[PDB]
Amino acid sequence: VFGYVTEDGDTALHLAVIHQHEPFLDFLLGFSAGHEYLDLQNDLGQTALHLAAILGEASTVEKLYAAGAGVLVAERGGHTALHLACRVRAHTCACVLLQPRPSHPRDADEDWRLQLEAENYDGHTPLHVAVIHKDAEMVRLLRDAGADLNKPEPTCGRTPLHLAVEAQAASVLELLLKAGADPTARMYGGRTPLGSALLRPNPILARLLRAHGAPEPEDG
Amino acid sequence: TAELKICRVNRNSGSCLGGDEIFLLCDKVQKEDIEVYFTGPGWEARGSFSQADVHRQVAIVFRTPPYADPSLQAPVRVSMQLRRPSDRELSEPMEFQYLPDTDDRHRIEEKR
Amino acid sequence: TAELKICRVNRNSGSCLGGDEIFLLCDKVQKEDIEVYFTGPGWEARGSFSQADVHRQVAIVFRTPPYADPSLQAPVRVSMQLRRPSDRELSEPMEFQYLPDTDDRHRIEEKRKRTYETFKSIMKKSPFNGPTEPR
Repeated sequence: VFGYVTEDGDTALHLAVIHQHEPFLDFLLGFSAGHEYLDLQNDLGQTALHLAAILGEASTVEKLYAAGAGVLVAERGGHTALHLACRVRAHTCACVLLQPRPSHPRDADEDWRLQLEAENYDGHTPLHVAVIHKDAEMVRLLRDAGADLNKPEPTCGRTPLHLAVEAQAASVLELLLKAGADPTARMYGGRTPLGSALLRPNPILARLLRAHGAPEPEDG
Repeated sequence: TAELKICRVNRNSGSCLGGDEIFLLCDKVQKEDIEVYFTGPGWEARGSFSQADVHRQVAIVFRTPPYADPSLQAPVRVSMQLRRPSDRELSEPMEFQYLPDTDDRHRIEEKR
Repeated sequence: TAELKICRVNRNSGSCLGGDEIFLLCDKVQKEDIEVYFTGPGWEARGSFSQADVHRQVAIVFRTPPYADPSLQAPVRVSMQLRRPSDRELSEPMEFQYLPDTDDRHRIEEKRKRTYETFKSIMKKSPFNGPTEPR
């Protein structure tokens, strides 16, 4: 098995995606399929999948995924390939990942849903990231994928709804609300999304929470 | 008596080697009668800080203690909580994740 | 308007792209009448936070603003200080250093250029031939 690596820890695979060379990629994968070679992480902890996700190449993510690339592997910041997709609005890439791996590679615990609650070193799951980045489209894919809409992040227990309020992303706040995110959740301090929205500028946010049965805040 | 409560921290993860500085916001405490108590299955340890490190009794800056296993190969979740030596009271626990050492450790130990 | 004083910060440097969360410990302030003012020669900006981000009026958690130059190629020292819109009072300045940004997609691009020759080579030596001959 080939074993070349750059000073940055990038193997021939990493470079195939870095250079966006589908033909050579196909060649490499011709053998790599099923091997541990696919999951090798360069010095940033990134695998070829991670690179493909960052580049937002849905076609390249499928090949790697079809070939058996690990979907839970995390790079330096604890980001899985799905986490990275949620940072660069790579909607189509997330879609490829959010379903059972393709059957067979390409010759002309196997629960993909474990990606949904994977947490990075910032204590963020993919949904948190999608909301932090006010990515309504990504929130929709995650929702439909079955992501936990009430999952609190660990610095102060903010739920997706708290993050949307901080993000002043009303449309995201609404998506979460219509999908049933519990507006009664409070962060470690005791503050709720509404209570948080009141101390925020954009009036829309408070209106929404109100309209969706969010109880009124308790003084301060 | 005031209740012990951790309102917020700047980070919830760190190296299993300890030494990571953490900024912790909490409800009113007494600087000479407070500690940061870390626990896990069969493991206990406290954060490192001095009284000067307690800000207006509503914040503490401390360094995390090293984890039980220095050669951790996968993230280990533990509990972090405020403790009052006074009456042995404890705040509600907060998650903290210890992580493997990057480079040198395990790197020179069949990895790199 | 007693006094404005920054007692401690969790970090004094960050990406020129802004967005780094800072934990700032200070003397008593008024959450509705306080801001974090960043300044440099011919440049000013505020930290990003809400009244809900001020804890017991003695600490503030905020994100740093993007620096004037996004393509910074070397560390730039600037000043950070508390500002009270009330009477425009300012605390003593604290140094903060903006650094060249390490973006993912861009980090990849520079890695691409730096590895062009190497890549051409590895596949040249490999049993792999090359793309389809264009008729």
